[PDB]
Amino acid sequence: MIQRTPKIQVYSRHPAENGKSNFLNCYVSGFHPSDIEVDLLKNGERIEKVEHSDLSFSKDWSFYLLYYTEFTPTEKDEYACRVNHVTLSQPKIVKWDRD
Amino acid sequence: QNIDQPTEMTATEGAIVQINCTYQTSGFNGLFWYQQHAGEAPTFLSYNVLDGLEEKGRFSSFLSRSKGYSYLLLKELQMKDSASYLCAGMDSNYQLIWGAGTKLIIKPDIQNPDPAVYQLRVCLFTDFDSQTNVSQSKDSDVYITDKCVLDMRSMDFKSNSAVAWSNKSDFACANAFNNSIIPEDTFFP
Amino acid sequence: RTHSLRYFRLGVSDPIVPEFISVGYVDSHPITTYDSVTRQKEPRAPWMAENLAPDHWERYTQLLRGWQQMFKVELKRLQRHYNHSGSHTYQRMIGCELLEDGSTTGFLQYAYDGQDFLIFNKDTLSWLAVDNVAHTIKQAWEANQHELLYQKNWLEEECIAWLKRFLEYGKDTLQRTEPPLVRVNRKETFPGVTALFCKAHGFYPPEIYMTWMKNGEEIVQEIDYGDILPSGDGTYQAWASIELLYSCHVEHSGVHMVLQV
Amino acid sequence: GVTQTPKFQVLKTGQSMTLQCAQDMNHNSMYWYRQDPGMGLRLIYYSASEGTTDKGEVPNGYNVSRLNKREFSLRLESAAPSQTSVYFCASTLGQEGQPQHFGEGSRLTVLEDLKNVFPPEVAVFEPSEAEISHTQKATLVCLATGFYPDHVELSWWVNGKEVHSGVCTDPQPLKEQPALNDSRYALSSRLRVSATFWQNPRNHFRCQVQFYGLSENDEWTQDRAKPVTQIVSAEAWGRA
Ligand SMILES: [Cl-]
Ligand SMILES: [Cl-]
Ligand code: NA
Repeated sequence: MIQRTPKIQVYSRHPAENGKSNFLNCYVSGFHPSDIEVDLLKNGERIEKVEHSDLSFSKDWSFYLLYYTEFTPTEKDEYACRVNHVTLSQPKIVKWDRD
Repeated sequence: QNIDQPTEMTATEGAIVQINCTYQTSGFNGLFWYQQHAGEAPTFLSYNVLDGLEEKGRFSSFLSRSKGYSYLLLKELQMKDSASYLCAGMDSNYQLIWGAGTKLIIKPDIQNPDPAVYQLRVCLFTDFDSQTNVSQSKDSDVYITDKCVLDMRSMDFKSNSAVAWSNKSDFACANAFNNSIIPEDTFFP
Repeated sequence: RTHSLRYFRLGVSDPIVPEFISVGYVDSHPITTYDSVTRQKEPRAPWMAENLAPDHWERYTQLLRGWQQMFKVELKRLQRHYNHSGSHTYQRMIGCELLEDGSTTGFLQYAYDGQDFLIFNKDTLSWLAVDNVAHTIKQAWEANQHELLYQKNWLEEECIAWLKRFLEYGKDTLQRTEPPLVRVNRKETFPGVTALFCKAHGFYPPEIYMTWMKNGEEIVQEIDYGDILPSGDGTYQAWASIELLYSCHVEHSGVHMVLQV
Repeated sequence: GVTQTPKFQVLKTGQSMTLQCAQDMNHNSMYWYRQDPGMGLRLIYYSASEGTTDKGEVPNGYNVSRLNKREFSLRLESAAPSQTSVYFCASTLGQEGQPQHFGEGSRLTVLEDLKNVFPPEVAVFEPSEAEISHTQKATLVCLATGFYPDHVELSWWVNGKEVHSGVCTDPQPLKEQPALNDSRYALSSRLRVSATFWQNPRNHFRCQVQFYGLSENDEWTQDRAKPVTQIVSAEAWGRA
């Protein structure tokens, strides 16, 4: 049986600029099977007001999801996307590259 | 949504009959024909979904999707083919729209007609050719059945008959079938 | 432009998670949803909810309840063919495309544990099997000629008619154009290396063409292509980069753009 | 196949009734239809699979239970004369156009009262001597008269065995009082044999009419005999 680990991409809605309101996206894709856990983090802590699309289906049989939150980037604040799936022994924390 | 097929058709034994069906459905997922003998359950005959003619013994079913048209073709007609034929179309939501049915009547091939009206101790009009039609009773106290075909299988013989009866004193076999156009040569013993 | 309609089914045996989920899409947009927990088929786009009366949802709720049951049994049979225990997945995808050039495609496919299992060919009316278990199923399915004809008709006629109907319902969303906002970023990276990034955002539909050209000609060098990603507001973003006269060329919904560096 | 019951039933207005339907073909979908003269079958309720049911085109006055994968029962909570019809249960393997398999049909007649319910009188009319000498054939006629409702099955029995060759029974009965809304009925049938077969004095002919009327549980307060489901026959022997 072939299990496929998620691809995890962290990026802003608009080109980022410190002190300017934006949205932080985490696009989780190409995974199989479907059970998955996604959280957005601010300085290692779980962000509560996080929206997400329903589980979506790709033509190659894998799945994808989009998680997002309204945020204002700053030099000091570190943002990340934390994902757990069967293919991962521990939750994977993927840092936002700050655009 | 509408399915249209003729109410009734009459054809002769040994010949061919084509039963047309036009469908006006909300989308199309197939066209079915079912056979339903009198007092019996409908039974599946055919299914067409793409263009063409599909043959199954003496029965063939045709479909023209661009014309929204189908026919059921019955060849070498037998008396047992007398039944109702139901056309049904399947719409976009996989729901069947059933036609009101076509009643198919088969006229036997009467080789040696010998029309006669007999009194039985009830009047029996029998052995007349299939072209002859029996009219219903005009008087409420007089009862007249429609023509019925019997088949004496071992003798390879078929015959038409109709029955008339009344407990009225004025009733006689000579007058029983006066409302019908009967052969001039009808035997009245 | 090119448009598509597709319906997916996902079955999970012994789940941790619904046992069955079915989702419909028009292009990248979810249009419908059903699962074994709600047991209701519901719209996922407001233009679907506003244009389809309650009888559509009531009828398809019944159809999906029936399909859910069949999917469960088929998955049990596949597990028995493979001598598999525990949790396994079964998926189906049906659909069609109406291309800008006027041509149409139609497809129907199944997967077991996320890998191709059976692929229908509507032009030859046959199923392509990947292994001996898929071959057993292919033989059972191909014995029913009427069902093969029915599937070809559905893909070629019904599916396309549903797609055109939904495209009209969702025209303000599906047929709009939001042009891209494109910029070129230049950066010296490792000492002596200069990278050029052509970045596009705020566009709809997601389909976009981006390339780098040298002195008005196609490059021999390697271009790195960013994925086309949803921005979260209904629009998309993408990029293309090169290392080193260079210009970025972008094509989106019949409009060509050049950014000379 | 599909097994449905009962074949016939008389009900008084306001009475309850359950029609049974079962199939052992492992079909998922089951259907209840009514069939009435001059129109296509009309779906009352259907069941796409075990665990679900939904209304058809004519659900008012009915309800259903998909009891299990095999069984789909139809209930009439308070019978009305408009529910007089022929009911058919059907099943299909799936929901996408696999052929429908039908049950035998259930003929229900809903009456305000049971006071006009009567079994048939049955009489046999022996062949005409003129027919015998003119054709060398002999036609016996059976008349089943004064029955109500139209719930009958006529059959011919020659020497204790049912015959079909040389038989023709009217497909529909005629109304004895066509102007009356509760007219009683008459049905005729013919059996034709050779002159020699009829001339044999050991040959026995019987026309049998199975009538479906009232059951043991039906109340009866009239002076006349309770018109229950019964067989009424008339006979004739061969004559030289
Ligand atoms: Cl449509
Ligand atoms: Cl009258
Ligand atoms: Na009801």
